[PDB]
Amino acid sequence: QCYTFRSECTNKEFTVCRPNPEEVEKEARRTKEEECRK
Repeated sequence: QCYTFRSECTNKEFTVCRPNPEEVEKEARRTKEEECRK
């Protein structure tokens, strides 16, 4: 399951391809937070 999401805090668009949606939900929040924090 590939998942596209763009963080406002960097202006970059991310696409995360993980075999589990269980993995994707982590990769989804952690990226967006790390851009709005770092």
